[PDB]
Amino acid sequence: FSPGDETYQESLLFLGVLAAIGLGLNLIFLTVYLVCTCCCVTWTAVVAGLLCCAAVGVGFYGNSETNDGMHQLIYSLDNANHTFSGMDELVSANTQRMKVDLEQHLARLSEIIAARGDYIQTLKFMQQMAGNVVSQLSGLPVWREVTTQLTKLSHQTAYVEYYRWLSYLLLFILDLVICLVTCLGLARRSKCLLASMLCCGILTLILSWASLAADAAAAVGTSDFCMAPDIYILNNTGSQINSEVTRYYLHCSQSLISPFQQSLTTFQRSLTTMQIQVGGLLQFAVPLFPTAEKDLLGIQLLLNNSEISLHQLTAMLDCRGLHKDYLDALTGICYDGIEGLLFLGLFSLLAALAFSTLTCAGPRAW
Ligand SMILES: *[C@@H]1O[C@H](CO)[C@@H](O[C@@H]2O[C@H](CO)[C@@H](O[C@@H]3O[C@H](CO)[C@@H](O)[C@H](O)[C@@H]3O)[C@H](O)[C@H]2NC(C)=O)[C@H](O)[C@H]1NC(C)=O
Ligand SMILES: *[C@@H]1O[C@H](CO)[C@@H](O[C@@H]2O[C@H](CO)[C@@H](O[C@@H]3O[C@H](CO)[C@@H](O)[C@H](O)[C@@H]3O)[C@H](O)[C@H]2NC(C)=O)[C@H](O)[C@H]1NC(C)=O
Repeated sequence: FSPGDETYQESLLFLGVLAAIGLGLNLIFLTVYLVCTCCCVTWTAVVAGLLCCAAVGVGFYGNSETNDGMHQLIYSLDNANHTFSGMDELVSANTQRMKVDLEQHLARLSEIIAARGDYIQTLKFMQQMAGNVVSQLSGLPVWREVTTQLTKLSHQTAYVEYYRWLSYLLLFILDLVICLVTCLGLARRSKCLLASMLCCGILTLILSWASLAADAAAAVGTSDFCMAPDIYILNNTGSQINSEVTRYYLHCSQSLISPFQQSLTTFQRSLTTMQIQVGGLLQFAVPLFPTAEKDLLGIQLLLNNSEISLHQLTAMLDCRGLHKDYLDALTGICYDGIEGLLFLGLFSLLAALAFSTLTCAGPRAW
């Protein structure tokens, strides 16, 4: 989690040091074997080579699987970023255009109707429920902070996946090079280089066991964290957003509550009233100047655009797409990363066994 001292971190560290103790017992087993063989057949080497080839292959499969999983997680985060960015742009544009509409309505009324000054009550009415609409739309949840934190998480996971991809392909390359130099030493007469590469192989064994440790730690941590993630997302993020909206988004396979149809109804009725009053101004604009009629027709098309924007908005608030993105992210984390990372754990175990067998076949050369 966030702090550096708790049971979860201690549990993961205990698993890691248990794997390190496994590495230690492996190395002391190697030491006792070497001292026993210094105190006073091709089948095993062939089996070791086949096992190490199978290990590196299954590890490459696991790394590709986790690469694909992280890639689709980043894709889902990108879709969520796009959706919230579109929501934010739509709401900001609607507010900005509404303010512009208020100011231009004030201008066109002062230009013409100020001479008569009889529909001042109507003008005050439009002003008052326009302000009511502004207040009601101010109640929508702004999505700037979630976009910022999700972009930060996307950057972090991109960096982490790039680092892991590079490091583990380095590990695959090193394993292949060790296999090739083993074959070359088997064929060509053993030079001192076969005595030099023994320490390199031992260090690579140590690295493989450390990989097993970190792999098991990450696997258990991620599995436990995404077993019931909803509580974690509520705790870490649900501070400036009320719990009901978060629970709606995280769990809306059915229409649980959806406590926002009142807002859509009030905007729809406000806009219908706006259409009615605009039509009233048109039908009072017959004896007036054509400039008033042109402005009114422009306002009518403007209201049409506002209505279609509101329809796009209410399409975007519906939790189908966001819930689909969440479910895709959840499955791509657990059901993909866990399995790939476990396959990588089997990689580490099999590679450790393979190095053990090669060291078993080490001293017998000379
Ligand atoms: C979603 O991910 C994209 C990553 O491609 C990021 O979008 C950000 O949105 C801004 C606009 O608000 C974009 O600005 C773009 O960059 C040029 C740079 O000169 C700018 O002048 C233009 O206005 C152009 O639209 C840009 O794609 C990006 N901003 C950055 C990278 O600083 C962002 O991570 C996410 N979008 C959000 C959070 O709105
Ligand atoms: C903004 O949208 C409104 C409606 O959404 C439109 O203004 C006028 O709307 C009425 C009612 O929909 C239209 O009357 C109907 O026209 C159809 C055309 O096929 C006709 O079949 C019906 O019997 C009825 O008469 C009216 O035509 C329409 N005004 C214009 C100029 O088309 C219009 O889409 C937008 N208002 C503008 C551009 O001023």
